[PDB]
Amino acid sequence: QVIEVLNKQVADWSVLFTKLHNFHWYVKGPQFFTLHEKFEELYTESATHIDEIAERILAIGGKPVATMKEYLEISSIQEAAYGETAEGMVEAIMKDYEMMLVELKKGMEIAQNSDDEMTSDLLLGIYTELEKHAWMLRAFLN
Amino acid sequence: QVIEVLNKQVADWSVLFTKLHNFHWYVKGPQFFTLHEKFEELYTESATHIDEIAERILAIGGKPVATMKEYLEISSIQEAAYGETAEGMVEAIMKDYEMMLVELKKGMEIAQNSDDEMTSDLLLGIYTELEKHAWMLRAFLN
Amino acid sequence: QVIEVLNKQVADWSVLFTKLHNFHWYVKGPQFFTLHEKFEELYTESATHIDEIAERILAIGGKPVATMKEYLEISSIQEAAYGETAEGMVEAIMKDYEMMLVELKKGMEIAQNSDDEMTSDLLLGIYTELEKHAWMLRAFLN
Amino acid sequence: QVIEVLNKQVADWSVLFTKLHNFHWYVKGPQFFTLHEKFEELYTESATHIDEIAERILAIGGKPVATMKEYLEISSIQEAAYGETAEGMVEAIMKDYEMMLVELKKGMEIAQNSDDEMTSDLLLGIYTELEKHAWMLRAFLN
Amino acid sequence: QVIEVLNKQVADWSVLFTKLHNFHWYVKGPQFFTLHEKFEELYTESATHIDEIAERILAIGGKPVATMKEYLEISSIQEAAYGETAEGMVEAIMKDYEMMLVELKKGMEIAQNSDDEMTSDLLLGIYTELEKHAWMLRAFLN
Amino acid sequence: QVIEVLNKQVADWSVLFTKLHNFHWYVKGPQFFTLHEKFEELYTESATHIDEIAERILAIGGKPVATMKEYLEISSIQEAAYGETAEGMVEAIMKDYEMMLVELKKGMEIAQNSDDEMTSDLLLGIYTELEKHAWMLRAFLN
Amino acid sequence: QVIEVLNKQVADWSVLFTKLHNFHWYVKGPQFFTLHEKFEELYTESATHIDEIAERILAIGGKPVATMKEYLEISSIQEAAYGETAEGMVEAIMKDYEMMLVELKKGMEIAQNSDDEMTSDLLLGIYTELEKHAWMLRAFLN
Amino acid sequence: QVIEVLNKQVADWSVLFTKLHNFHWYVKGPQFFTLHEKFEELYTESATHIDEIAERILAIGGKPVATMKEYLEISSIQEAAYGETAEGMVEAIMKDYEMMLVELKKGMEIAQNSDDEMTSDLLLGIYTELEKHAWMLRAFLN
Amino acid sequence: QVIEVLNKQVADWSVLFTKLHNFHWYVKGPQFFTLHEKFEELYTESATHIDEIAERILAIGGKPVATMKEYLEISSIQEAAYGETAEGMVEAIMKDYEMMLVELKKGMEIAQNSDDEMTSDLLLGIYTELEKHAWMLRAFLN
Amino acid sequence: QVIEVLNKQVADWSVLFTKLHNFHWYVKGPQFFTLHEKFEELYTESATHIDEIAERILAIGGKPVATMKEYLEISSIQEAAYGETAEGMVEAIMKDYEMMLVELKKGMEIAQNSDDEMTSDLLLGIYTELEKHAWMLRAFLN
Amino acid sequence: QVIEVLNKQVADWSVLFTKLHNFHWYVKGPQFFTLHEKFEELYTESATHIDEIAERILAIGGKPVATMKEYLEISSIQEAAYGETAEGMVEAIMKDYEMMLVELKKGMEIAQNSDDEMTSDLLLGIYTELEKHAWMLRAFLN
Amino acid sequence: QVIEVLNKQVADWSVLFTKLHNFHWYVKGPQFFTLHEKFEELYTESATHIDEIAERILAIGGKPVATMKEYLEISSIQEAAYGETAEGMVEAIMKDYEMMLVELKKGMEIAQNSDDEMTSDLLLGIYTELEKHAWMLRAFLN
Ligand SMILES: [Fe+3]
Ligand SMILES: [Fe+3]
Ligand SMILES: [Fe+3]
Ligand SMILES: [Fe+3]
Ligand SMILES: [Fe+3]
Ligand SMILES: [Fe+3]
Ligand SMILES: [Fe+3]
Ligand SMILES: [Fe+3]
Ligand SMILES: [Fe+3]
Ligand SMILES: [Fe+3]
Ligand SMILES: [Fe+3]
Ligand SMILES: [Fe+3]
Repeated sequence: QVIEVLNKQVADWSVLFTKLHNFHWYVKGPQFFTLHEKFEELYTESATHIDEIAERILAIGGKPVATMKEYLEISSIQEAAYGETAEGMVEAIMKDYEMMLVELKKGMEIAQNSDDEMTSDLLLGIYTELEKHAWMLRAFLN
Repeated sequence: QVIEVLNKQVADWSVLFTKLHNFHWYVKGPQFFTLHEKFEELYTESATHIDEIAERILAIGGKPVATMKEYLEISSIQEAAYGETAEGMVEAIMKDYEMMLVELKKGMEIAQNSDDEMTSDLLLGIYTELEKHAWMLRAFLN
Repeated sequence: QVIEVLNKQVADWSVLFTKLHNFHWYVKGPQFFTLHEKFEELYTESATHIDEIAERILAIGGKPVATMKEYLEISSIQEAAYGETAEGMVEAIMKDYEMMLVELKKGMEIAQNSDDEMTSDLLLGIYTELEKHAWMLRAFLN
Repeated sequence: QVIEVLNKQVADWSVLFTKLHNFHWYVKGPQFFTLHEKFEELYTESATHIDEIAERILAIGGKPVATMKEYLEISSIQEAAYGETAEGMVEAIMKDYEMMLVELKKGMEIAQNSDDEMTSDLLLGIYTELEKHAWMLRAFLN
Repeated sequence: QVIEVLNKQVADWSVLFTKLHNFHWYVKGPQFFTLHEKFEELYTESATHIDEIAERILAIGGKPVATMKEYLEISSIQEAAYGETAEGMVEAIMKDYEMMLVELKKGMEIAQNSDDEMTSDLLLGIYTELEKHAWMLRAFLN
Repeated sequence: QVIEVLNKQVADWSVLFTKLHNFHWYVKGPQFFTLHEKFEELYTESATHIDEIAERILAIGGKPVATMKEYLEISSIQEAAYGETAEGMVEAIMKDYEMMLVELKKGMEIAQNSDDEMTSDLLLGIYTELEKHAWMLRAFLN
Repeated sequence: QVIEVLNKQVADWSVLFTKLHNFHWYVKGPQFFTLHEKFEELYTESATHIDEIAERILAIGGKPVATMKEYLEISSIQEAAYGETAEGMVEAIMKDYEMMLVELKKGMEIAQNSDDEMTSDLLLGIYTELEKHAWMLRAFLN
Repeated sequence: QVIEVLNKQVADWSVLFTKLHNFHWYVKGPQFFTLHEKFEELYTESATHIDEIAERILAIGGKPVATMKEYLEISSIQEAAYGETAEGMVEAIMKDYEMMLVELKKGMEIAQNSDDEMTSDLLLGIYTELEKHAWMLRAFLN
Repeated sequence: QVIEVLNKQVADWSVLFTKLHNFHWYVKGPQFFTLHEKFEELYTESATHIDEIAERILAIGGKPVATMKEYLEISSIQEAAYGETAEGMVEAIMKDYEMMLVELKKGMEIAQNSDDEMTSDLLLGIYTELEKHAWMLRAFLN
Repeated sequence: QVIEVLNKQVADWSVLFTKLHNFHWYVKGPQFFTLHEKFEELYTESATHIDEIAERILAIGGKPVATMKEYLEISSIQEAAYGETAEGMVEAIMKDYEMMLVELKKGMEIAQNSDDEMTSDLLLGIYTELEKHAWMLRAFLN
Repeated sequence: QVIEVLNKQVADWSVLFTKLHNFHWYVKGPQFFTLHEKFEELYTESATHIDEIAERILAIGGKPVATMKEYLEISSIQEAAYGETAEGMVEAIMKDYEMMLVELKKGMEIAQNSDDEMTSDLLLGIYTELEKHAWMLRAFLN
Repeated sequence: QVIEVLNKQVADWSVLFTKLHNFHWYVKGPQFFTLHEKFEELYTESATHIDEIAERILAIGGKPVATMKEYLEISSIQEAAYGETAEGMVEAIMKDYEMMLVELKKGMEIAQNSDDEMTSDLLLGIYTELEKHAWMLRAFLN
């Protein structure tokens, strides 16, 4: 179902939320201030997705996963490991975003196949959002 | 340590964050709109605590817990079981808040004993905050 | 005199101010939040009237009553009444407003008769204000 | 033509506009304030659609229907009947929204078939909007 | 009754609302932008009147007409015929406003006669509003 | 005519505008700052009246006087002899306001007699405005 | 009890509210404007305290006094005899504030003794507030 | 003296103020709205100049002219001229602005010669302002 | 590639940016103010497109053209020729927009064919934007 | 050098900053509130100058003095002896401002002579600023 | 002519606008975010200059260059070559700004010589602006 | 006395104010912009403390030190130190903050001992503030 695509999104984003807080809290170096900031911007966005998506499946008669327990057993995002570097962190969520772009494309496919371009449009937005981030994060590194 | 009091706070608040979203998403009845709203207000506040507290222990040389995994193994808050009632939900977090008031009083005790009224002050604020909520939540029911 | 009409208004509104706070503080039930709010809106309005009217008689050479003592001995609004219901409270100030509409019409009569449509206009405004409230309050009940 | 899909939207929304005012004005009960409010929110949105859609067909060389007379002979929304209940009203427009989701899907079909995903995108938005409302309205009831 | 004066106002304004949208949508010429704008300003105002008036009669125990059907059988405003001119449109609603000034004066008469200067005051405001418009609209032409 | 009452208002206010600037510029003493300010507040208000009134007579088919020349030959306000005192200035415009209250009452009389309570309402507002000022100005002195 | 300390605060502040309005209305002299203003600032603050405190005792299971009648029989603030001086008024509430500082210190003592530094913190704030005012009020005089 | 240059500015601007109101009030045609607006923008600007300049000479020990009487006997700006065209009006103040540019250049000359580039700078600003207007006004015509 | 579609957009928009400034600067007539304004609105929008598009191709691994030199050798928009009329200018960019709608449709085709509805969505937006403008610009003329 | 003129400005303003705080803190009398305020306004302005000037010399390759030590050995402003009068304070900084006008004129001379009208322009602004203050301060006294 | 100085400014700024976008888009490294931002700030400012200057010459009877074609054949700014470094870019526009300071000084010379300190003042501002930037840009490097 | 603790705070903060400006002005490197900014944020905060503390001792009958002269002879903060590194500066005030935490703890001790938890609370706030900064500053380095 599409509800499953969405529910995995919920789980993933929920993980990102915490993971971004971690990086928000543990980042260090001459890029502290700028990165401390960026991550808060990112988890704020993550929180937005969590509610929209949930309310989306909620709008299509689905039941959104709503326990960290479930999130953990369904999310494919690997939580923080600590000790990460400032660059490590940027590198880390950047990969996370990219690995999510694929799951999204797949998600729009099935959404469209289940005659639900509405949900597809929602997903398309997130896709556009992350793609821009990936570029800036990448440019920060490369 | 005080860091432990704070880190349990972080874990508890993190759980509340998700639990409040759950109620935000699953609430029903003629109190929908007003309760759908209130819960969002509450998880927004919860998110504030998560960062202040974390950054507090972070300011006192501690290392904030930052994985849902840890949160789950340390929080004392019961993750939402489904199918609750609108009143059930209100009743539910109301109890959660009250059970937290006690842990807070204890938390200020030790904070003060460890010569740290700063952290105690932080905790005192949350206490005041929840007490008001408990009253309003309670008055909503009783 | 017109000053007497106005001074009774002052007294009445002053009582309403406190009475609305009481209801603001003691209301209970599933209408808590919405009614807790409405009453604050109402006593805020009441406070507005208290100053305009006072400053009105003050603008027409009068001397505004300014002690709770006098208010009590001149206001015709009940007050107190502790164990009141949420509906009881709505029902209560709704009647208070209606009983004030009459005193207002009378007040505009004498204001006009004393060649003071200015004060009449001021009173007319309050009249319009209360009439709308009465309707909403009433619709809330009926 | 697509212009016809849009023009029916215009008519429908125009009806909703008035119908929502009716409910805005005639609603009663302990849900007054909250529902009095919600309906105004809804007719404000309806008014938005009326202008966008009109200006859309206007942008694609069409001529928007612009008389209540025509609206009445083309809209499929059944105007108010009075006597409705607070729940009745919520139940009423909720059904109206759902019956409009179908007409929209159909509308996007033909839009796409006439090589106009632009108009389809416009319609898709309204679809998403109503779907969320339907859920909240529904949750209010069920 | 006064309720009848008001209800005709509601009907008239409701018609103006649509008629102003029509002109908003169909206007053309070097005065497009400025007139496209002005009409939107005007139908926004019209919508304000619709609700105030309705809520007025609603505040005086009346029942506001709330169907386009009734509006059509009671309004005295001519629904826009198409093909008008930019000047034609300005000329058109300008006359509409003037024809309304008379009905208003009459309306205040009866309002006053029925001991209701409140409603008269409401009507007086609209009068003042339209008179200014008529002048500007007129000056635009003459 | 009523146009004559209004046109005298225009002239008077126009004079006040300049006279208030004079006091704004020439005031001195320990009340400088507070009075320097108050006068600017007053001439700003004066400017408001000049336009409303003008546009009022303009709305009732009249032709507003629009030359300082005419203003001078029709206004009854005493231009500012120079060298006044801070108290003198306050005392000065206070008298001007009071002398205008009378002309206003007269103005509303004729407005009403000419079946124009609209203009009367406009004038009524100014009356209310000045009466308050007079009190504050007076209290400043007495 | 602490509830009694708070309830006396409520009563005192309620009296201050009216007493400050009195001074707001009856003040005179070259300090009119500045003092007319200051008092309004003060009674606005007073109103804030009335609600916080009430809602505080309300949060700790207490029942806030809510009738002017009770206020009068419990407040220790001297209602305003009439005819005071501008300086008299400043001198008057300044003393009132100082006499309240003592009751507050006492209030924090018992709050702390009853293991309620929360309420103590609330009271501490008011203390800080008044102390600053006292200085400015004093400096205004001395 | 420089005070004389400035005082003529004051007088001129004062005249412009009224003259712009006249045009604001008597303009007509298809350019009504846009010109009705522009003139108000212009007299608002004029009022700004009147106070800055006055306060400028006031800052350099001068005494600003402050009576319409003096303004009339010193200003070089025409005034009156009733039956003027929309274009006539634009053409009219445009010439007024240009004739002021010359007086300004002269004014900066003497200001500089009297070792007062401060006043010169002030004047320079107005110059720049008017030059832009002249262009737009001109482009409106040509 | 899609990058080529986007890069031509960049070039085109960059040209429009300058061309719109030209019209912004050289426009004349009784439509000056309104058209002077509109063009600034348009080049502001153009600038928006330039950055979004660039950053879009930048997000899809492309390299955005970034020299006026390249813009000139790739854009299909014909720069201004001066001497244009107010109507000429409106007529001019109106055609430019329409000629761009076609290039856009083509652009979405290839975007979709290269499995990139993201970019297609971006382009779709611009399409909708221009279509509305074309209508208003057209209505201004016809 | 010009850097020396600027650096003396920095020192002077730095002294003013503290001196204005002193007056802000020690002022007394019936002018307390208004003067308490004015001084804060002034030291806020002073702080602005300190940074602009510093950053100015910083922009012209200079090195801004940045220690209170240096400020003291170079500033020509008389630190505040204690116990001044309210009028004394006003009189005090007023003289300080005037004594600075001269140093500024001199400063613009050398700035211009060193082919740096940029810095001169900066200084010119401060000059204009202080001149206005001097007048108001003076008018407050005289 | 002065028009020529200004028109070269227009051309130069126009080039800077694009060149700054280039750097905005192609910058990379740990300074990405901060520099990506700064450049946008800079091209925003550049765009401001383009219009002010153009409108300046437009105000002095000149005809502003308005084609990228002309810009290219008259600007002295080197269009970005690709592959620069983050530092390279900063170094690059920093030099551009400095090379512009000289052309500006020359520009004010001739402006002054042609009796046009107005335009000189305009140019002086830009000078001040760039000088500050150069310092910050420089400090970023050195 | 407590006044002495506070007065040292005043002196210290006053020094910090200047010292932070120095760093604000002399910082260099790839961290320029971000550090140039941070320091301004810090001295703005410092200025806040200077006034609160002063006004605090002022509220407790004390007399705040108010001359740079005294500041210098009582502050324990270094100052000067010209050729400092970007990191050096961060390292520098970070140590300053930490050395202030100790003086603050001591300060709260004596405040509490002198029965003044009010002042203690004020100090507690600053403590919390600095502790957070120290962490961020530290994380920036380590
Ligand atoms: Fe939500
Ligand atoms: Fe944070
Ligand atoms: Fe008041
Ligand atoms: Fe529209
Ligand atoms: Fe309504
Ligand atoms: Fe006007
Ligand atoms: Fe409350
Ligand atoms: Fe002024
Ligand atoms: Fe960008
Ligand atoms: Fe700075
Ligand atoms: Fe422009
Ligand atoms: Fe202060």
